[PDB]
Amino acid sequence: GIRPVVSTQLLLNGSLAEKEIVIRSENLTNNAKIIIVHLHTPVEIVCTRPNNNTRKSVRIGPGQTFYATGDIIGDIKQAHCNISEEKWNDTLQKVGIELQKHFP
Amino acid sequence: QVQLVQSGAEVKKPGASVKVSCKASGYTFTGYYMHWVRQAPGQGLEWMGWINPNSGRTNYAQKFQGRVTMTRDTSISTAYMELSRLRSDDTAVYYCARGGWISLYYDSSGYPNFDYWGQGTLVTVS
Amino acid sequence: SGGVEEMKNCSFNTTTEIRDKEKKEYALFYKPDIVPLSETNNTSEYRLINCN
Amino acid sequence: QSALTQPASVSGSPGQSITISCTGTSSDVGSYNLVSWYQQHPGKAPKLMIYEVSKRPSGVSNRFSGSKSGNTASLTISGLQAEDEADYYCCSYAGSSTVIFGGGTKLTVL
Amino acid sequence: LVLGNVTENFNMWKNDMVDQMHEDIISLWDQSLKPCVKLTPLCVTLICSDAG
Ligand SMILES: *[C@@H]1O[C@H](CO)[C@@H](O[C@@H]2O[C@H](CO)[C@@H](O[C@@H]3O[C@H](CO[C@H]4O[C@H](CO[C@H]5O[C@H](CO)[C@@H](O)[C@H](O)[C@@H]5O)[C@@H](O)[C@H](O[C@H]5O[C@H](CO)[C@@H](O)[C@H](O)[C@@H]5O)[C@@H]4O)[C@@H](O)[C@H](O[C@H]4O[C@H](CO)[C@@H](O)[C@H](O)[C@@H]4O[C@H]4O[C@H](CO)[C@@H](O)[C@H](O)[C@@H]4O)[C@@H]3O)[C@H](O)[C@H]2NC(C)=O)[C@H](O)[C@H]1NC(C)=O
Ligand SMILES: *[C@@H]1O[C@H](CO)[C@@H](O[C@@H]2O[C@H](CO)[C@@H](O[C@@H]3O[C@H](CO)[C@@H](O)[C@H](O)[C@@H]3O)[C@H](O)[C@H]2NC(C)=O)[C@H](O)[C@H]1NC(C)=O
Ligand SMILES: *[C@@H]1O[C@H](CO)[C@@H](O[C@@H]2O[C@H](CO)[C@@H](O)[C@H](O)[C@H]2NC(C)=O)[C@H](O)[C@H]1NC(C)=O
Ligand SMILES: *[C@@H]1O[C@H](CO)[C@@H](O[C@@H]2O[C@H](CO)[C@@H](O)[C@H](O)[C@H]2NC(C)=O)[C@H](O)[C@H]1NC(C)=O
Ligand SMILES: *[C@@H]1O[C@H](CO)[C@@H](O)[C@H](O)[C@H]1NC(C)=O
Ligand SMILES: *[C@@H]1O[C@H](CO)[C@@H](O)[C@H](O)[C@H]1NC(C)=O
Ligand SMILES: *[C@@H]1O[C@H](CO)[C@@H](O)[C@H](O)[C@H]1NC(C)=O
Ligand SMILES: *[C@@H]1O[C@H](CO)[C@@H](O)[C@H](O)[C@H]1NC(C)=O
Repeated sequence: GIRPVVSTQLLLNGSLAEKEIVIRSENLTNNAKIIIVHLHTPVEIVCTRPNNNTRKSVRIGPGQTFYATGDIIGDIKQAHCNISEEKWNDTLQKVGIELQKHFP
Repeated sequence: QVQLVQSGAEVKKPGASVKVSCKASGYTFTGYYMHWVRQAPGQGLEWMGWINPNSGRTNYAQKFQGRVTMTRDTSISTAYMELSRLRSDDTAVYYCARGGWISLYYDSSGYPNFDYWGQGTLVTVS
Repeated sequence: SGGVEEMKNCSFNTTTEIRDKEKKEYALFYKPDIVPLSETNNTSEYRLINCN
Repeated sequence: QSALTQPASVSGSPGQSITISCTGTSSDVGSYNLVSWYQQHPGKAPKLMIYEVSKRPSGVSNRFSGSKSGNTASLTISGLQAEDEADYYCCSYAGSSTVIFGGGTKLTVL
Repeated sequence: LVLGNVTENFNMWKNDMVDQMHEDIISLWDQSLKPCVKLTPLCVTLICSDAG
């Protein structure tokens, strides 16, 4: 199973590796190649949002109707994301101790 | 210990406007909500809209839109209610209460955790 | 009646299903989707970002 | 979208348990677990009894117990004394940032 | 060609020829109007009256 997700940084849902953390690259000498870290232990991540009213339907032609943001009921809160602290800390620590094999 | 002080009793006539002020002392009022209730003698409690003193956002209940306005004042730590077009059944007592905690991460406006209440203002008409 | 972090009202007018009349409609567009035109400090006449 | 259903008045001798219940619409009480009770002494401001369906705040002894079942929220008192001559009010979050209050019960000590 | 001495189950309420017939007629009805005229500018208000 291959899930065609779209993400720039911090790879979302997909197959994991085995044994330990693995690092892939092209040359490992120049700075122009994007280096890829494949983990072994997953880290949970959640993202939320405040409320919206509905899809306000605006008609601009014979059948061509679009949906815009309507009202907002309640207070205004900022859409945030949450990651556990110690799991991310020891995951980045494992990334560092395994990346230290290529840099003495 | 924190306290909530309000204004005095008012005697008015229909077709006027009434202003009720509630002042909180002893705690940072900017990080807490403020709710308003009205009590006529004889029946139960009724709920009016809430004010967010950190941003001035208002959301009144049903059958009250357009006639009641709420305004915070962060300089002297007060909250004002201006209610216009009074009727004969508007003779009541008004209470201000402290709602939930403003967290900037989840909508905690509708939480009915009213901990501290005021003495209320007795307004009447004839 | 309050302050929002990143939204603007942006009421405009648009053509209906009949190619005669135009009606006023409102929305709530985000701030990165809204770009001001002209050069002056008149912060009223905004426009959509991908119409350029 | 009226007030919550609640009986007129209750009665009971001291020394036993009295159960009060409030019923409402499924979108009001049956959907969210945000209900609470208020004790109204005649003459001054009321005081909150329990926070959530079952959550005891400080300053009140372990005597009130709250529960929810289906569309009915119940509050139980055990060991009645003479300091309960006050009204009782239910309240619930009704969605869209609006709180719906109840009718009210009066308890008498025989 | 007629079969000799065999029987066969038949069910027309669950058939694949009917669904393929319906989809073929739908797609060929939708295909014949592709290079035709579009009635977009005929949405104008019509000032109608009885003939004299
Ligand atoms: C993503 O992650 C983020 C993490 O960054 C998540 O955000 C966090 O979400 C949680 C909810 O899950 C929030 O918890 C809530 O916090 C409030 C605020 O409590 C703080 O302030 C209290 C007040 O003290 C301040 O103000 C006075 C005023 O003078 C000052 O003098 C003080 O110095 C303080 O500045 C304070 O008492 C609290 O201390 C308590 O907690 C700490 C924790 O470390 C303990 O040590 C203490 O001993 C003490 O126990 C705290 O500092 C809480 O009030 C909330 O609890 C209420 O609500 C519960 C649910 O309704 C209810 O069950 C509780 O009983 C409690 O009830 C309260 O209700 C009313 C609130 O006004 C009052 O009647 C009364 O106060 C009563 O106590 C709740 O715990 C985090 O704050 C929030 N983080 C931030 C930074 O905002 C986010 O949710 C995540 N996103 C997800 C999961 O989607
Ligand atoms: C987030 O915002 C939405 C805005 O739509 C809120 O949904 C709305 O909630 C109200 C609650 O009173 C619904 O009203 C009730 O609907 C029922 C449906 O059976 C009706 O019987 C009642 O008489 C009453 O009208 C309203 O329908 C609903 N909107 C939609 C589109 O379903 C939602 O509650 C908000 N979220 C929170 C947590 O408050
Ligand atoms: C029309 O689009 C062009 C890009 O194709 C805009 O040019 C740049 O847009 C970015 C994004 O806002 C600005 O930060 C730059 O300052 C713009 N100029 C340059 C030289 O890079 C252009 O501004 C757009 N037109 C208008 C009126 O905004
Ligand atoms: C529909 O109305 C139009 C006018 O809006 C009619 O057209 C006119 O017909 C008379 C015939 O006596 C001519 O003298 C006019 O010059 C026409 N006016 C035009 C073309 O603008 C038309 O006849 C009406 N339809 C019917 C069926 O009577
Ligand atoms: C992510 O982690 C959770 C909890 O460990 C697990 O249930 C889920 O299957 C994981 N998803 C992927 C894609 O690994
Ligand atoms: C890339 O790798 C090749 C052979 O592995 C090497 O000759 C070349 O120098 C490398 N490029 C850089 C920029 O180091
Ligand atoms: C928008 O279109 C309507 C169409 O009737 C017009 O009356 C109005 O002047 C236009 N402009 C604005 C700013 O509303
Ligand atoms: C019926 O089936 C048998 C098969 O053994 C065949 O020999 C016979 O000719 C069939 N009868 C007819 C009328 O075709």
